[PDB]
Amino acid sequence: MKLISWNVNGLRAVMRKMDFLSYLKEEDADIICLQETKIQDGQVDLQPEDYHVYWNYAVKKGYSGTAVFSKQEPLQVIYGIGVEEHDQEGRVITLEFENVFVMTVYTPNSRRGLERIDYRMQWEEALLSYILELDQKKPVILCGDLNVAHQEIDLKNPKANRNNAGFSDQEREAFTRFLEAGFVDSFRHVYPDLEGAYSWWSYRAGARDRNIGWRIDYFVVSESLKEQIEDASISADVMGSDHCPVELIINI
Ligand SMILES: [Ca+2]
Ligand SMILES: [Ca+2]
Ligand SMILES: [Ca+2]
Repeated sequence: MKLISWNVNGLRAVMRKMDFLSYLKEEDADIICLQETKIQDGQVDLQPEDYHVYWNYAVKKGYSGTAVFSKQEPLQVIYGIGVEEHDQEGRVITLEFENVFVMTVYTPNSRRGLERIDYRMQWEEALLSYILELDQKKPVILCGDLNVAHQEIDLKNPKANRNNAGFSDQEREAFTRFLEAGFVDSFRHVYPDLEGAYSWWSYRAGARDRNIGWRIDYFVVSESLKEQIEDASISADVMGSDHCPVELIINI
């Protein structure tokens, strides 16, 4: 099956910049996950043919939010994790299929100067525990903007970002704990040493052209699905957001 994950930096914004409906037709993926939709109700017309669509909205307007587009209807859809403090921002959607869970996550940002790192650490613990509960039942495919560049190879300038959101020791260690719990970073499984492979760049003039980026978008799979990974990629040519889509071809 073919899966795509994309932080769109606002569904209304992405759709003003690129033909999103045409993009979905072109790629013809089985599942497409979006992060940072920044919508409520009742704000945009996104009823594409060929897809069952599931939306998770934040209580605060023009902020966060996620969506999952699926060709096949899932057995169940679960919104959030069942903890009030972690379910106010439309960040998590889990789809249950016969043999696998497919989930999307838009991880809370630690904010400038790591001022909200304490919440990010509590979020990482709560989400990992939830994912582990799913994994005890069926293998898990997680995708999304995890707001972390795991290793020094995951960003252009690691030495200028040790104390910045997305590259603190605390965020890097939380991603390590996630993999150590029995999970695989699909892109790194296919390309363990590949440098310069990024999914986000500043919008600042020249930054993307010069590839000054970070890899903060992932497809993380249960270790048992490792052998099922056909391909993992970063669609750097796709314009419309500050991030580009990430993709996974997996047999399940
Ligand atoms: Ca954004
Ligand atoms: Ca069966
Ligand atoms: Ca190097």
